[PDB]
Amino acid sequence: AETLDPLRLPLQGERLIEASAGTGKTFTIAALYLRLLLGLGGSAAFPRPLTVEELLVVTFTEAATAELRGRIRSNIHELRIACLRETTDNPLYERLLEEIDDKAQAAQWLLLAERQMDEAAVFTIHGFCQRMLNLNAFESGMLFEQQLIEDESLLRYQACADFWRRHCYPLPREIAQVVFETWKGPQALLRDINRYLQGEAPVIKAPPPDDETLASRHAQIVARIDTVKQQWRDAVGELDALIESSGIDRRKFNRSNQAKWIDKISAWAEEETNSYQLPESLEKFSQRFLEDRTKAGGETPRHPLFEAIDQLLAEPLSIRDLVITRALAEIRETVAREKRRRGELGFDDMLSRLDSALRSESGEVLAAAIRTRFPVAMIDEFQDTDPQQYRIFRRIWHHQPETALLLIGDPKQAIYAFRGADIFTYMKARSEVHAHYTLDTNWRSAPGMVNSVNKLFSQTDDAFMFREIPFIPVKSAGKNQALRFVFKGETQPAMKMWLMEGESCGVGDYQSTMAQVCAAQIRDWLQAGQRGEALLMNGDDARPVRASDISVLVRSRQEAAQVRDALTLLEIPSVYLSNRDSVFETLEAQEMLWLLQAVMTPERENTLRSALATSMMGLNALDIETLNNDEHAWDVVVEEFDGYRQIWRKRGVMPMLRALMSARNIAENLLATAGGERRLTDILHISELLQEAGTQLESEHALVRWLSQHILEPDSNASSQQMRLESDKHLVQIVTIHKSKGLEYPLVWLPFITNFRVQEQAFYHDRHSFEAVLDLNAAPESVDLAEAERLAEDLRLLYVALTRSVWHCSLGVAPLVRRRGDKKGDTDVHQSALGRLLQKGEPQDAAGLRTCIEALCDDDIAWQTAQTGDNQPWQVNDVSTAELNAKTLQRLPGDNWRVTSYSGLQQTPHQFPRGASPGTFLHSLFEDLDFTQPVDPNWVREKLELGGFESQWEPVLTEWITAVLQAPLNETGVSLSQLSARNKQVEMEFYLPISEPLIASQLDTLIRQFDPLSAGCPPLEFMQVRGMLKGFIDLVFRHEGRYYLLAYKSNWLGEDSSAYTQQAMAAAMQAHRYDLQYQLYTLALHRYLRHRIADYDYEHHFGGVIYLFLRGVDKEHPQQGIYTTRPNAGLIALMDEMFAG
DNA sequence: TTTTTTTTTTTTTCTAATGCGAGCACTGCTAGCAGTGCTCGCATTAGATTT
Ligand SMILES: Nc1ncnc2c1ncn2[C@@H]1O[C@H](COP(=O)(O)OP(=O)(O)NP(=O)(O)O)[C@@H](O)[C@H]1O
Ligand SMILES: [Mg+2]
Repeated sequence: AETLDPLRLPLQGERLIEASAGTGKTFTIAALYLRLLLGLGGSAAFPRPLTVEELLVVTFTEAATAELRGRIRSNIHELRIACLRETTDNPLYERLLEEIDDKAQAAQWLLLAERQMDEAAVFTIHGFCQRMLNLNAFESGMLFEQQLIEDESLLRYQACADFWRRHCYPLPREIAQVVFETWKGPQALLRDINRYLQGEAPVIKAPPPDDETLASRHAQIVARIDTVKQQWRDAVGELDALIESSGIDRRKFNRSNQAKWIDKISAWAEEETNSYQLPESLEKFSQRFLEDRTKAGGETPRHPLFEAIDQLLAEPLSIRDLVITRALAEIRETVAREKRRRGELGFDDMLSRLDSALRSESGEVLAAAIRTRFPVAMIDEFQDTDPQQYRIFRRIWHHQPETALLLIGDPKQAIYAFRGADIFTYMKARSEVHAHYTLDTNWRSAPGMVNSVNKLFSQTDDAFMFREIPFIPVKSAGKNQALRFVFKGETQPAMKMWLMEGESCGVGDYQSTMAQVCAAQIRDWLQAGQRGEALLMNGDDARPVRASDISVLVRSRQEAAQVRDALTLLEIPSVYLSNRDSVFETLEAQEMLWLLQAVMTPERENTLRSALATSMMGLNALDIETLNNDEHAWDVVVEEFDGYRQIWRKRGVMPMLRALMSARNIAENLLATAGGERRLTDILHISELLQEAGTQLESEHALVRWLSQHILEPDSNASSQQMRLESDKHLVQIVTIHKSKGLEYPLVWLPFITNFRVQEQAFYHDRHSFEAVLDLNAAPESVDLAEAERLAEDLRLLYVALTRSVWHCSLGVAPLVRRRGDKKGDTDVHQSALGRLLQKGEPQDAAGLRTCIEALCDDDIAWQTAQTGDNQPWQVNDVSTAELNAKTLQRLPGDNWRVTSYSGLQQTPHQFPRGASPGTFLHSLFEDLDFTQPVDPNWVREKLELGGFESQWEPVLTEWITAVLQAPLNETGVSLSQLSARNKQVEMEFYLPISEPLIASQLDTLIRQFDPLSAGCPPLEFMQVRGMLKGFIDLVFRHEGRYYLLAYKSNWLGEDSSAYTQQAMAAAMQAHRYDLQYQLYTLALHRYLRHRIADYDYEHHFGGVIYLFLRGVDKEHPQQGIYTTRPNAGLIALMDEMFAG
């Protein structure tokens, strides 16, 4: 191992950089990034300078990714500024500038990089896999559009239930008994193998044969038990004489007990072998049991039956391993198949699919696709690495030239074993890499904390109990030498262990006492910092200890809740950063549901009363009592809820809840009440979720259905449903040890560091092959091999949790006993991670623990006994509130301007079906119809196929169309067939501006003056409108240099042709107010012609208006169906002037 | 193709480990009996993580 200098580090091949915590592993990423962008280092430099898009960086968490991206951006900016100024105030940038040959070109490259920083290739492992799969779906063999699912619990449980149905159902009742004894159902079966299903499959030690079915194992075990029973049956009488004759202590083996045991074993042997249960007395008659208890130098009773019983009881009889193996294969297969069917994908599935692709035949090509894309890749937090990830990284970047690979990690921090990560693969990689580099100095914390840690981990030799993980002392940097933490004028020791009092302490008592002590100490720190006494000082500078800089690191959820409850008992604000609880699980969700349910149907008194009596409203009991008696108050409430329903129907969801909160003053009363701030935040969050979900759901009742559904089954994994932060003020941050990786905290607490657990399951790694091995049998060898790794993981977790703090870290210590009996004897602290380092891995009593603590204590490490904290709430000095006033609006905004059409302002062929779609189809027919050619039957048949009407109309409709085309027109006698494509314009769209507001009264008067149809009808009624007017003219055509306007109408006036006469057509025009319609159309056409036609005249060039009633068109009567009307020129001129100004 | 009624609640783990109490065989002390060492059985209590 060599000391590391970022400028001199060569970037070629594989390089491993390992160092202790807070030594600047992450900080070196930025320096290496800058070196890569500029291509600095000469011999140690990359052969060619690279771009932002060609550097890969892989981090463990998303937050770390964002942090690193931002910091790289900042560093690029600062280095560019330095290159432009040729001077800088930082030593790293100064050395870089000394190394740079040309500074102008360097600044140019840095500028390009800064501009491309949006495309920085900084991902996590799962994001990198997903992105490489999507960018190379062709080589990998995936689909081009893949979906992402975060939670596979439902698919997994469904596959397990399918396995159960297929296998456990057909079984006979006798094998079914044995299966039912082990697992009650698929729910319990999934619980055992849930961990093994996730990630790579575990090698099973001593797997059953492939052809062995359940019935074969059952028959084998039944045969063994039958043999033992028969051997007992044959020797049921000789054993008494054998035991009596031979010499064995009868104090250990009483004659009455012997007779009882013989009777029980005989009764069991005569019993039919229905189940695998064996009596306990067989343990007494084992050869080893007899050999253990016998006279010194005396005859020992020995019989072949005893040897048979000893061989039988040596290993448990069960079908567990076979069923577990079959399920572990079949459920995984089924899940993969279903996910392939739906075209979905998951994180573990992403990694496994990329690995499979690289391992397949085409993967070689895929390898180049990833290798050419990312020449250099830097993996951070490499200690947490799965075998899949290392296989991928090796396959891609092992031996190819012109491609570097930088592995940065600390094995002492490998704490994600539970998540599939492995330390043994890290050590494999460490063996496979030749070069090693190290960081010497700690830049994170005060020199006190560094010395404390160095002293605590130097107690024993090979503290981390792995030969490949040697511990060495680290040295603090010169910048932090001044750091101190002063409490009440006295400098506190860097690390303080709070020892609990007593000999034997239970787990629950330990948790309660330490939670209380931590709460009391945090309260004292806050009280002393509020008066400016307690200060975190860097030399002369200082600052008080806010409730934010204090962090409490916990291992489990229940632990964090135990901390938070006691911490809130002292009225101290705190928040738990690892909280995955869902909002809908709170009571506010239920209250909001009751409120919506009452608003929906205020008629029902029960639902309304239930919604009123919620804590959210804040009514008392006397309020509800008086309100259940007075009818007027109840009626007023019903009325306001009915109005809320109207608001809810019209404006949506959030407006209704907002009006309710305003009228009932819910927000003010909640903020006034103690604790109501969290309540109001949850209410607002639920309101936002309800609005988001009500946008998509069109029905109002569907939203209540959706809310009840979500309340019934809250999804904790959902990100949107995560509970928001209570307040933006200072909060004590409770964070788990795993989530605290790579972070930093001024003051740190570890209330329950001593607490541990013993691993019962047998899952370990072979010391030779370094492969994950699951032993479905409970052989104690496997259990010991697993417990050793558990202890190593606990030691690494302890190291991680200790290296977080900067100024001060406290931690609880107690003589924790995990065994009920022999509490007076040795404690179980030695098994705990911290205890093993305090007692040098030697079991001791409480006095021994206290003496070891006292011996360990020095200037940096001080111990104090833990006592019950004083129950006094933290007092916070309130602050006066200044005068507050909201602004008001002097000028109201105007909605006068708008764009409207005629519809907004207004607001056998005879037996043919009618409607909106039939009318649109009839119009679309003429839209693309050629008038100069006869109708084609195939075209009409195709249009009837499109519309879906009966083909029976096809012979008739064609004829009807010709009746339209050949029908004559106004006295000029124009036939629609006579119109060439040059003299026609179909569906012309027009825009007509209306500058002054259009008043219905000021127009209706003129229209009545110049048109009798308006005089017959009542006055026009519509609101003032200023803006534009849109419209679509059906047809415009010119004949004999005279223009016309044609409008199609398919309204079914009547059943007979008499309803299509002149008077009836005029009546229909007056009824549907087509008068104003054609008047506006004429104004539009007049303006368009005046614009386009040079030397235009209304009387000369205009020809009138023609309404064509399709169904009215009949060959028998020329007048029926067509209507012709010419607006007065004076009306047109006055209307134009009105609309113009 | 016509129509009437009615309002309330119920459940909750399991395994394991020990402490004591009762019974008994052995055995040493002054043939029986008290101590002792032991052992089985019933009741009581503790604990069950982490992206
Ligand atoms: N060369 C340096 N000069 C100045 N400060 C540094 C230097 N290297 C690291 N630091 C500071 O040291 C602190 C922690 O460094 P960091 O890069 O997080 O190391 P680390 O290996 O990531 N710690 P961890 O993530 O827990 O393993 C930060 O405040 C950095 O600014
Ligand atoms: Mg880091």
